Amino acid sequence: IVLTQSPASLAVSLGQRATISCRASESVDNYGISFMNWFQQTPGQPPKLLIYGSSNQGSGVPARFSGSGSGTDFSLNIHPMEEDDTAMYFCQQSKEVPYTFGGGTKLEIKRTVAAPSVFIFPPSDEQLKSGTASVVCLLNNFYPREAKVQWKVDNALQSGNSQESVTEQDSKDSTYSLSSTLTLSKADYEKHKVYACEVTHQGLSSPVTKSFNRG
Amino acid sequence: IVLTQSPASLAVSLGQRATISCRASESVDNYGISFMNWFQQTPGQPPKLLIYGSSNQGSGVPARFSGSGSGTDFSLNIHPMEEDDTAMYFCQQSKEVPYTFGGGTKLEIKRTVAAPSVFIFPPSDEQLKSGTASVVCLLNNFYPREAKVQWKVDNALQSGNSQESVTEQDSKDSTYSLSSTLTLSKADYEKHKVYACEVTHQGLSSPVTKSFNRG
Amino acid sequence: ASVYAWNRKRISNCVADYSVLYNSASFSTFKCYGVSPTKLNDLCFTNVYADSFVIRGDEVRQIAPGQTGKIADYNYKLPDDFTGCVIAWNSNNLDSKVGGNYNYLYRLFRKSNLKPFERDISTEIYQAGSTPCNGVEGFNCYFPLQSYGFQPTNGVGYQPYRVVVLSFELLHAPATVCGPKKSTNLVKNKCVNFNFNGLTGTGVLTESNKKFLPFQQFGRDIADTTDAVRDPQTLEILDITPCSFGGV
Amino acid sequence: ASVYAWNRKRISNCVADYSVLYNSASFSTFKCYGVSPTKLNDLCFTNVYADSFVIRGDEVRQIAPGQTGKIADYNYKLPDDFTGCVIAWNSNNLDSKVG
Amino acid sequence: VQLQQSAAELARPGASVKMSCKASGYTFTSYTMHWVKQRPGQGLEWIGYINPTSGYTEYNQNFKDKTTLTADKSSSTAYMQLNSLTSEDSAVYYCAREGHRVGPAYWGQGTLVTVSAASTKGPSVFPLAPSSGTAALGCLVKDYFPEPVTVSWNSGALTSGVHTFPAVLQSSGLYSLSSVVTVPSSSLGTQTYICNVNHKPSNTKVDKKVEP
Amino acid sequence: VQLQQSAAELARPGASVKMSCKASGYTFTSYTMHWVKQRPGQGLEWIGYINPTSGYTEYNQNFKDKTTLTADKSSSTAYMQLNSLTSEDSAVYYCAREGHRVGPAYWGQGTLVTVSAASTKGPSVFPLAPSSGTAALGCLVKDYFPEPVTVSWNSGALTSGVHTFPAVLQSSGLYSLSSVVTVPSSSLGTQTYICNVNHKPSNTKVDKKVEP
Ligand SMILES: *[C@@H]1O[C@H](CO)[C@@H](O)[C@H](O)[C@H]1NC(C)=O
Repeated sequence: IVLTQSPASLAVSLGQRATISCRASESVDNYGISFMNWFQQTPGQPPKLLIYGSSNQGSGVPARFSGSGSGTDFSLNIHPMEEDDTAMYFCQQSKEVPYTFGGGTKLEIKRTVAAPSVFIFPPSDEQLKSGTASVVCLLNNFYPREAKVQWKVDNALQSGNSQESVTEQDSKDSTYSLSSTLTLSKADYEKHKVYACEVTHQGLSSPVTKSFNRG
Repeated sequence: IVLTQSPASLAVSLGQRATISCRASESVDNYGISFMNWFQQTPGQPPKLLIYGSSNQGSGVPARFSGSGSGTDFSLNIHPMEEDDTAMYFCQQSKEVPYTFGGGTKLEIKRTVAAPSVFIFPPSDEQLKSGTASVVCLLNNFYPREAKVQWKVDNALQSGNSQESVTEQDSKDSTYSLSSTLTLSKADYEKHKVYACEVTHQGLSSPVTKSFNRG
Repeated sequence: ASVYAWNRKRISNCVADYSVLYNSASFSTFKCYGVSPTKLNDLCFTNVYADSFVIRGDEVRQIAPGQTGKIADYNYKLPDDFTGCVIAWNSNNLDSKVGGNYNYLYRLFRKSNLKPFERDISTEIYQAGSTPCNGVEGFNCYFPLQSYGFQPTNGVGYQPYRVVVLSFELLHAPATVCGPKKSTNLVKNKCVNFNFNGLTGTGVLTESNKKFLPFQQFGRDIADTTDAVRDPQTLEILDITPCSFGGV
Repeated sequence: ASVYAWNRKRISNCVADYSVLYNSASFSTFKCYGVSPTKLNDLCFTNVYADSFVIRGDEVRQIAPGQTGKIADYNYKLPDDFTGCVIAWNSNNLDSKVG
Repeated sequence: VQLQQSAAELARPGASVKMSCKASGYTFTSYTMHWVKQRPGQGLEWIGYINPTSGYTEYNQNFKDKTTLTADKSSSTAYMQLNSLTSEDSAVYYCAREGHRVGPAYWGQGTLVTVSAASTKGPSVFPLAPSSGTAALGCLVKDYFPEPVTVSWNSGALTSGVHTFPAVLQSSGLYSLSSVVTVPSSSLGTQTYICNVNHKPSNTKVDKKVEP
Repeated sequence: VQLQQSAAELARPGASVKMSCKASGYTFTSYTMHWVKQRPGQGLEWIGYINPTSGYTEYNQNFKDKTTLTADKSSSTAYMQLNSLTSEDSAVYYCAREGHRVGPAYWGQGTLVTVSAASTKGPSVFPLAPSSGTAALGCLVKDYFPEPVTVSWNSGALTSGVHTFPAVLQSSGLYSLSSVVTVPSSSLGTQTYICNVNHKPSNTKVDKKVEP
C-alpha cells in the first residue's frame, strides 16, 4: 500500500484550520475498523502516535488533532493552531504486514512576507593561505522558505559549486536564514575579479545583486 | 438545593469559547422540563434573565449564549465571546421553593501577561499633622489579578494593617490596578526609618522591592 | 399559526390536483396513511380538511397515528384511522429571523391528553402543584405556552418545519372534491367498467324505475349491494346489473 | 460501568415508583417492548433486572431486540422477546473531560 | 415590564426599613413578586415571594423572622419591611417579577440598605505627591460617610491615566480611597494639578493642589 | 512505557553493527517489538518486527538480507544487527513497541548509525570578516568529523541574531557549517567579537577573533 500525502508543505497562521490529507492505494479498512494512523515528530524527538485508527486519539493528545475519513481517503485537521504544533506529520497503514508511512508533511506557522537581508562574506586570508576559497551569500530574516541563489563569477553563472544551508523556522522570529557557500581552489579564485550573489525571493520586486571585487 | 458553580473566574479572549458549569446536589428537572436558569449581571445593573429553562433563550438574548445539560449538571457556553460580555453569571434553580443561586462566575476578557508598574508614596505632611500616616503602594497596568503585596517596616513583615483595593478591568487597556494602603499612628510611624513594599506577580520572575527612607 | 392554535381550512367544491404536491421536491415528508400518493388523483373525497401549523423539526415524527410526545399529547393529535396525508417541509429561511423568532408557541402543560383533532387555545394558568393557582403565575403555576425560539443557526432537528395535514373523508356519501380524470359519455345497455364519482364496478346500466328522493344518490338492495346510482352530471338514476357469468 | 462489563442489579421484594421516569427530563429514548410506558404503575413483576452502562450515542439504536452491530453482537445483546424498557439519556456534560 | 424602587436608604442598627416596588406594564395582579438579596460583591440570596391577589407570603428559612412582605393592589405596589437591622443586612435588595417559570425573572434597578451607626461626615484629602519618564501622583480621601464620592482632576481636564480605586470600609466604619494619576515627568514643574472632591451628603467640595 | 537504545554508532563500510533496545515499564513478553529506519530529514521505512515470546521475525523485503532481529526475555532487551553496511545505511534507526493496533506505537529516543570511510578529524575555523545599519560577521567551521560542533560567541555572551546553520556533508566526506551574527555598525570599532568552537570527538576548543 502506497500512501500519498497531499500537501506535505503547509504554512498556516495560529488559530486556523490545517488539513493534511493521506490517500491510500488500497482499502486500509479491514474487520470493519480503519487502520490508518497519524504520527507527529517534533524536531529532535522520536515520532509520537497522534491518531490510532481513523478517529481514535492517542494518549495525551489534545482535542485539536482530529482524524477523519474512511476507505482509501483520510485527513488530519488541527483547527486551534498552536506554537507547539510545528512538526512533521506522517500517515501510516497497519492493514497489511509491510507497514508503509506517508511522505510526511512539515507543518509551520505563517507570518507576513519579509524581504531578505542579503550579505556577502569574502573568504578569509588564512583560508587563501590554505589553498581554498569559500565565498558566503547570506539571507537574513526572510519569509517564505522559497529562495533562489545564483553565483556570478565575473558575470558567469556557476553550477555544482554551491552548497545551501537553511535554518529552521525561528521560535519567535518565524523568519528563515539561508547561507550559500561557493567553494573554489585558490588559483581559480584568484583568476576572476568580481564575485556576485543573485537573490530571487517573493518579497523582492526584482532580483537583488550584491557583488564585491577580489581584494 | 445547593448549586456548585465551577469555574467562577474565567479569562477568555475575544472570539473564544467560555464554559461555566453548574451542578446541583439534587435533581432540578420536574414535570418533563428543566428549571435551572442563567442570569447575567453587569456592574451597576440589576441581574437580567439570559436562559430560562435548560436551553431556551430569554428575551433579547443573542445567539452566542447557549445553555445545555440536564439531570444534575448544566453548562453555559459563549462561543463568539464579545467585549460586552464582561459581567457576572449566576445559575439559579426553580425546582424547590427556596430558590438557590450559584456562587457566580466573573467573566473577563483575557490578554497577555503584563509586568506591574510598582510605585510607592509616603504619607503627606498634612496627614502627619493629623496624627495619621498612610503609606501607599501602587500596582499599575498588570494582569492577572493574582499579586501579593507585603509591607516591610524596618525589615518587619506586617499583617492586618494594610487594605488592598483593586479596580475593575480597564475598558481599553484591559489591565488591573491595585492599591495597598498601610495606616499607622504618627508615633508608631515615626519610630522606624525604612519602609518598603514588596510585590509578587506572575509577570515578574522575582518579587520587586520599592523602598524609601523617612526623610 | 402556532401548533397549539393550528389553522384548519375546509376544502370543498373544487377540482383538486394533487400532482403538484408529490411532484415538487420542496416537501421533506409526504407520508400518506390509508391512501397511496400516486393514486390521489383518481379518488373522490367526501370532504377535505387542511390543518396547517409550524412545528420543530425533530417533532415532525410526532404527527402520525398512534404516536406520543408533547405535540401529540398536548398540541395536535391524529386519529389512529387517519385516511389522509401529512406533508411537512423545512422553512428555516422563512420562519427564522435575526435574534429570535418567538411568535410560534407550543403547549407544555395540559391536564389530560387532548382528543383527536381537538384544539385547545385556552391560556389558563396550569396548576402543577397542590396549591390552586386562582390565576396567578407562581412557583407551581405556569403559563401553558412556551415559545420555540427559532434562530437562524440551529440544528436540522431544531429548525422550523411547516406542516400541512390533509384529512380526507372517503365514503359512499356524496363527494365534493374530485380528481380531474376527465369524463366520458354514458352508455346504457352494455357491460362496461363504470366509474361513477369514485364507485367502481362492472355491469350494464339500465334505466331505473326506482323512485329516488332528492337527497338519495345510490341504491342498495337486500344484502347491501350497490344496484342503483345517480350520476353526478345528468342527475339521473341508473340500475346496475352485473353482466352475465355462468358455468360451461 | 463500561458497556462490555455492563452492571446488573436485581430489583425484588420492594414497591417500585416509576414517577422518576416520567418526571425526569433527561431521558431521550424511553422505548418499551411488550409493556406500555404509561401502565408500569399498575403492573406486578416477579423479578426485575436493571442493567446499566455507557454507550456512544450513535449506538443507542443497537440496544433493542433483533438488532445488529458492534454493541449488540459483541457487547450487550437483547433477546428477541424482551418484555422490558430501554431508557437512554445524553451524559455529555458528566462523562466527558478535558482531553 | 419596568419596576421602580426606593433609593439608598440608610438606617442605624436595630431599626426597621420599608421598601416599595412600583410595578408597571402588566396587571400586577396575576404575577407573584419575589424579593432577592445581594451582598456587595457576593452571591444572590432569595428573600421571599408574595402573591398580590391573595396575600400568601412564603419566605426563606433564614429570612422568615426579620422580614415581612405586603402587597397593595390599589397603588400596584409591593412592600418589604426589614426589622432588627444589623451589620450583616447591609446590601442591595432587588425586586423581581415572576416569569418564564423562573421565580425572579424581571428585576428592577435595586435599593441599597446601609446599616451603620456612623454619621454623615466630610472627606479629608491628603496629597500623595510624586516621588522625587512618567511619574505618579494623586489624592487620598479618608474618613468620609456615606458613599458615594465624586473625584475629578483639573475639573475633568485630566482623564487619561487616572485610576480611582473603590472605597473600602475601615474599622471605624468610615470610607477611604486613593485616586491616582500618572503624568509625564516633563510636566512635573510646569503644570499645577488639583484633585476636585465632591461629597453631596456632607456638601463638601474640596480642591486639593498636589505638588512635588 | 519507555525504551532505551544505543547511542550514535559509527562503522566503516562493509562492517556490522549490533543495536540494543531495552524495554521498561511493561512485561516485554506480551508486545512484539518493531524496528524502523529514518534517514535524516526524510521519510519513515518500517524495517521489521520480532515477537519476544516466540522468536518469529518478519522483515521488510528490502531489509530481509542485511538485517537480523533477536530478542532476550531474560534481560528484556531486543537486538538488531545490520550487516554489509553501506553509505545508504547511515540513518536514525528507531525501536518501537506494539500498541493500539499500530505496528510501531511507542517509540524510543533514536539511534544514529553513521557509515563512512572517513575518520575523526579536527575542525578548521576561519573568520568570515565584516565587509568594508546592521553589519554581518561570523565564523566558518570546515572539515570536521564527526558531528556535532558546538559554536558560540564570546562564550555565550552574544545570543541575539546568532544563526548557526546546519552542517552539510561535502563530497570529501567531511562536515562544514557557518555560524553568523548581525551586529550594530558602531560596535565594529570597540566591541570585540570571538567565536568559540568545541568538537568533543576531536576534543578541540578553539577561539577565533573576528575583526573588520
Ligand atoms: C357541466 O359542465 C359542462 C361543461 O360546461 C357542461 O357541458 C354540462 O352541460 C354541465 N352539466 C349540466 C348538467 O349541464
